[PDB]
Amino acid sequence: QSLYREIHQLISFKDVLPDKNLLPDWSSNKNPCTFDGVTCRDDKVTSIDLSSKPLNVGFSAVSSSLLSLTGLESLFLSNSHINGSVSGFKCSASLTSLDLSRNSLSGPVTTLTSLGSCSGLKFLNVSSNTLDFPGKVSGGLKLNSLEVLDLSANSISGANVVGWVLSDGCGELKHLAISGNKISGDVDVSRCVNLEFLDVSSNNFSTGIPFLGDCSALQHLDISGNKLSGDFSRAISTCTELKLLNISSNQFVGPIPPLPLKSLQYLSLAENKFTGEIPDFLSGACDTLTGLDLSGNHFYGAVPPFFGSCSLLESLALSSNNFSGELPMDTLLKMRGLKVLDLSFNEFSGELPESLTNLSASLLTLDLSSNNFSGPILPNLCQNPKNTLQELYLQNNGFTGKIPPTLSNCSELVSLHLSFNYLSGTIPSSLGSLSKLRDLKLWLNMLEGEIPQELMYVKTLETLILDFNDLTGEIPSGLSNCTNLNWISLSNNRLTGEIPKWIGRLENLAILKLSNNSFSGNIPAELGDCRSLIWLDLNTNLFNGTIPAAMFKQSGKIAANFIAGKRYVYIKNDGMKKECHGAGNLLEFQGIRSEQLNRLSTRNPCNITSRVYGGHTSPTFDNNGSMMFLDMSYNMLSGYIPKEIGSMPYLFILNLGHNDISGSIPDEVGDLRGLNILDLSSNKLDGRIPQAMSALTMLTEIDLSNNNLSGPIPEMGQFETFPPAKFLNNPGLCGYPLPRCDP
Ligand SMILES: *[C@@H]1O[C@H](CO)[C@@H](O[C@@H]2O[C@H](CO)[C@@H](O[C@@H]3O[C@H](CO[C@H]4O[C@H](CO[C@H]5O[C@H](CO)[C@@H](O)[C@H](O)[C@@H]5O)[C@@H](O)[C@H](O[C@H]5O[C@H](CO)[C@@H](O)[C@H](O)[C@@H]5O)[C@@H]4O)[C@@H](O)[C@H](O[C@H]4O[C@H](CO)[C@@H](O)[C@H](O)[C@@H]4O)[C@@H]3O)[C@H](O)[C@H]2NC(C)=O)[C@H](O)[C@H]1NC(C)=O
Ligand SMILES: *[C@@H]1O[C@H](CO)[C@@H](O[C@@H]2O[C@H](CO)[C@@H](O[C@@H]3O[C@H](CO)[C@@H](O)[C@H](O[C@H]4O[C@H](CO[C@H]5O[C@H](CO)[C@@H](O)[C@H](O)[C@@H]5O)[C@@H](O)[C@H](O)[C@@H]4O)[C@@H]3O)[C@H](O)[C@H]2NC(C)=O)[C@H](O)[C@H]1NC(C)=O
Ligand SMILES: *[C@@H]1O[C@H](CO)[C@@H](O[C@@H]2O[C@H](CO)[C@@H](O[C@@H]3O[C@H](CO)[C@@H](O)[C@H](O[C@H]4O[C@H](CO)[C@@H](O)[C@H](O)[C@@H]4O)[C@@H]3O)[C@H](O)[C@H]2NC(C)=O)[C@H](O)[C@H]1NC(C)=O
Ligand SMILES: *[C@@H]1O[C@H](CO[C@@H]2O[C@@H](C)[C@@H](O)[C@@H](O)[C@@H]2O)[C@@H](O[C@@H]2O[C@H](CO)[C@@H](O)[C@H](O)[C@H]2NC(C)=O)[C@H](O)[C@H]1NC(C)=O
Ligand SMILES: CC[C@@H](C(C)C)[C@@H](O)[C@H](O)[C@@H](C)[C@H]1CC[C@H]2[C@@H]3COC(=O)[C@@H]4C[C@H](O)[C@H](O)C[C@]4(C)[C@H]3CC[C@]12C
Ligand SMILES: *[C@@H]1O[C@H](CO)[C@@H](O[C@@H]2O[C@H](CO)[C@@H](O)[C@H](O)[C@H]2NC(C)=O)[C@H](O)[C@H]1NC(C)=O
Ligand SMILES: *[C@@H]1O[C@H](CO)[C@@H](O[C@@H]2O[C@H](CO)[C@@H](O)[C@H](O)[C@H]2NC(C)=O)[C@H](O)[C@H]1NC(C)=O
Ligand SMILES: *[C@@H]1O[C@H](CO)[C@@H](O[C@@H]2O[C@H](CO)[C@@H](O)[C@H](O)[C@H]2NC(C)=O)[C@H](O)[C@H]1NC(C)=O
Ligand SMILES: *[C@@H]1O[C@H](CO)[C@@H](O)[C@H](O)[C@H]1NC(C)=O
Ligand SMILES: *[C@@H]1O[C@H](CO)[C@@H](O)[C@H](O)[C@H]1NC(C)=O
Ligand SMILES: *[C@@H]1O[C@H](CO)[C@@H](O)[C@H](O)[C@H]1NC(C)=O
Ligand code: NA
Repeated sequence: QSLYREIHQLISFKDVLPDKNLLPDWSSNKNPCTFDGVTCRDDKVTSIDLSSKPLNVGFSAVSSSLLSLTGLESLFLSNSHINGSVSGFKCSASLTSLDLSRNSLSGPVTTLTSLGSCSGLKFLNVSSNTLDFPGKVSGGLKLNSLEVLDLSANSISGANVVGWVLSDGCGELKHLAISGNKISGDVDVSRCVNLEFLDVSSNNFSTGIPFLGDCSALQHLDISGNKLSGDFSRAISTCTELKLLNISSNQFVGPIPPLPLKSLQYLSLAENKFTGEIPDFLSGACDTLTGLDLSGNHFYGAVPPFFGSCSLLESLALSSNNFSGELPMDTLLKMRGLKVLDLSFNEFSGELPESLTNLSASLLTLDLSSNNFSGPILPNLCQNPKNTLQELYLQNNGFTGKIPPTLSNCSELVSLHLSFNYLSGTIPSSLGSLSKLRDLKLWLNMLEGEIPQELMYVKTLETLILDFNDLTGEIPSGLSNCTNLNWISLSNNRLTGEIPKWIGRLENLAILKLSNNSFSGNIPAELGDCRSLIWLDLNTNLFNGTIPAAMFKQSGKIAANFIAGKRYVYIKNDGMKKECHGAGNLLEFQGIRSEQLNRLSTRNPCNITSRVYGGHTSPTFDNNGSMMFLDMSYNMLSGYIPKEIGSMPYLFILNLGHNDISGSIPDEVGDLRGLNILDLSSNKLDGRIPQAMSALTMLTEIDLSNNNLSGPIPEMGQFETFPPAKFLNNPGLCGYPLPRCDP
């Protein structure tokens, strides 16, 4: 109250910070109403917001200094590096909202009961902390005066945790979120008659569907990301106010049951096992439906035409089912509000009706990937002015013809995916006018010609995927201006020339795959200036000279974060004929079926069956890392391997096989702790196998055959694991698994 007490409480909080300089304008002889982070009314402090400031202090400092302020109405400390746990404290009765999200609060969730000191508390957000529920679930939260409680993203593992929260009553509760825990058991919110928002998603619920009682107030129901399979239809039948219903990522089955459609705006049944065709009774929702997600089920049939009246539908996700027929334009154009259209991974056939060019001017995302669409790409597409299309996903179809340069009109285009098709012609230089294009993916086509240098104008280019084409020429110098590139893969073309030394300017460059081309010259030492390079595949080319030791200078300082989250497939080498080269083909694979990897048989000499790994890219570190994959096999590299080769603790494959490398294996190779595969076969390596290699503990595969090696095999680590074949054609070589070292 009194200004003297206000200032001293606040400054005592500042004086406890490890870095007092985080609150620079907080001074012991100014009015706190002038402080950054402070809100005042009539010269009295009412709210404090130090969110996203690394205060690095325990909750004891908060409760004793800030939460004791008389008249403080709200305290926001989201992502402030608060740790410790909530304990008893004297709480101003004016405090109504407390945001302690995204901190390091620990202890059992029963600690939050001590927040009952706050007689006026109505909003509590302790999400993204480490509260848990050890031992028995008993007692109660005893915060029944709350209107909004968010316990999401904690470490709460237990059954009937929800009952524990609401045990003491929930008449006042309007918004409950406990998502992202490991909670199970029953959800009984029938006594919470003013509950409008319920999010129990991403938990461990596998038994009863939540019981909603009269469901008088519920507008938002999210039970997705569990293992539910019960009769949710009966559970929500009385939910006349339900605006959002998310039951996706569960174990539900059967046809689409009855649903409350009066107020329904968002409906997701995605990632379940629902069957049948889209029922007609869903037309009742078209007065209000703004988003529909039926993706990832066993639906079939055409798109019912009642969807024509769904004029408010902004997103229509039907992907990964078995819908067939031609592109139902008769219905799509009536969807005046449609902004996202996802029919991917279906069996929609036919050519692209001309009327499709109209949707370009309203859609933001047109996803038709993985279907039976034939014919060419509409040249008249995007010819409608002020087009708004941002994502065009047509990959894995049967499109023929050329890439229409008119796609340059789609000025708002950020991602372009024409891969896995039969497109001929060249890459039009007009694509360089896409000032916002980030993803350009055109791999597995029949594109001839050179790469357009007009891409130097695309300063936002992030990925550049052009594998399996007939491209000739060199790497255009203009791409140096594409400094945001994090993925460039040009393999299986007929490219020539060298790797430009400006490759080291691309600090975001993480993956660089150039295999099965005719690149020449030495390895640029500037590849060591790449702060993000983690995947380097140069196999089957004409590189010569020696390996520069400088390319491994960024080891221990590599960052790999922008590259994470990208769908890929890794096709392990068949290990059969000498035709298949390299460890494996890392291939971009967004919106493509692995079943259609048979198309690679006409372009890749490898056996694909039982050798295709997939998923989303996930580097083994966030910072202070190194290179992960290094394959320069099938070239003409000479000289000796530099000792710096062993400075990559995250390298799990190293293939230098089929070259002209001389000298001995550096003992530093034994520092490659993470090495899974080590191929050095078909070279001129001489000397003994360094004993330090017996320290490699994760080698699932080695091959030192066809060299000039001699002496005993380390035979102290994993070398006995391997069959003789991996050591044959080394005359002087001996020791198990080879014949014993004799005179
Ligand atoms: C109906 O219910 C369903 C199911 O419950 C629900 O679907 C979930 O929706 C949420 C929110 O949309 C999803 O969670 C988010 O997923 C994001 C994607 O994570 C991937 O990509 C990350 C990189 O993102 C960047 O790059 C990618 C690729 O270049 C690009 O697409 C992105 O736009 C972006 O630029 C990547 O880091 C991540 O990998 C890490 O995380 C995953 C776990 O998610 C882990 O498995 C990996 O090992 C790795 O650690 C992954 O590949 C992601 O952006 C996002 O995270 C941000 O937001 C959260 C808060 O939402 C913050 O906590 C976080 O700090 C980030 O800011 C978040 O995780 C979720 O995956 C969906 N679940 C399913 C099953 O689909 C619907 O939304 C509901 N619908 C409604 C309510 O209408
Ligand atoms: C660098 O790129 C060029 C292309 O630019 C690659 O050369 C291509 O290689 C293709 C695959 O070898 C080849 O197509 C094949 O052609 C023959 C007839 O000529 C067909 O029989 C093949 O399809 C049929 O047979 C294969 C047989 O099995 C495959 O896998 C096993 C694995 O050991 C091998 O024995 C065999 O070599 C096959 O690869 C079946 O898988 C098929 O389903 C089908 O029944 C192929 O279509 C192209 O003609 C050829 N291109 C050129 C320009 O000559 C080149 O190999 C590549 N090099 C690399 C990556 O190192
Ligand atoms: C309790 O605190 C947590 C932690 O702050 C809080 O969760 C956070 O909520 C915000 C807001 O919803 C999330 O950020 C959103 O993320 C999604 C996906 O990227 C977007 O839809 C949102 O965009 C909105 O904001 C943009 C910027 O203004 C707008 O351009 C856009 O139109 C949208 O309005 C938004 O960025 C954030 O990710 C979470 N954080 C975590 C860690 O989950 C939670 O809401 C709080 N609980 C309560 C009950 O208030
Ligand atoms: C790496 O190769 C380049 C390109 O030339 C190839 O390799 C040569 C050794 C020879 O076999 C050529 O027919 C190949 O096309 C080399 O540049 C060549 O340098 C050599 C040696 O002085 C010379 O005879 C050629 O004329 C050069 N070619 C050109 C186009 O200027 C380069 O020197 C090779 N690097 C090493 C370390 O040998
Ligand atoms: C590719 C995308 C990555 C990004 C980060 C670039 C990342 O997302 C991946 O997870 C990557 C690091 C995976 C996919 C394929 C896996 C292969 C499988 O094939 C084998 O069998 C190999 C031989 C042997 O079995 C060995 O033990 C396992 C081997 C080497 C693994 C290694 C790890 C993977 C490479
Ligand atoms: C998710 O729920 C399942 C099922 O309730 C849990 O598995 C049970 O674990 C207990 C404790 O060990 C066992 O007594 C049961 O036999 C298990 N049941 C089954 C069907 O396996 C599982 O542990 C939960 N997971 C988490 C992360 O909480
Ligand atoms: C998915 O749909 C396809 C396409 O309809 C089904 O395969 C057959 O398709 C032909 C038309 O080309 C129909 O005459 C047949 O009746 C379809 N078969 C059956 C059994 O319905 C395919 O079976 C469907 N299922 C899956 C899992 O893809
Ligand atoms: C690719 O590998 C698969 C196995 O992953 C091979 O499958 C063989 O199939 C033939 C008949 O076509 C059988 O005689 C073999 O016994 C199978 N081998 C297995 C299952 O290991 C397939 O032949 C390989 N393809 C090529 C071209 O070599
Ligand atoms: C909170 O973080 C500080 C700063 O690292 C640390 O010294 C302290 O031990 C932490 N407190 C608890 C209770 O873990
Ligand atoms: C459509 O392509 C799928 C594979 O993506 C195939 O199973 C199906 O038979 C094809 N349909 C027609 C009519 O060609
Ligand atoms: C390309 O980068 C060079 C300098 O490396 C610069 O002179 C040139 O103007 C850049 N191009 C564009 C279009 O900005
Ligand atoms: Na081109």
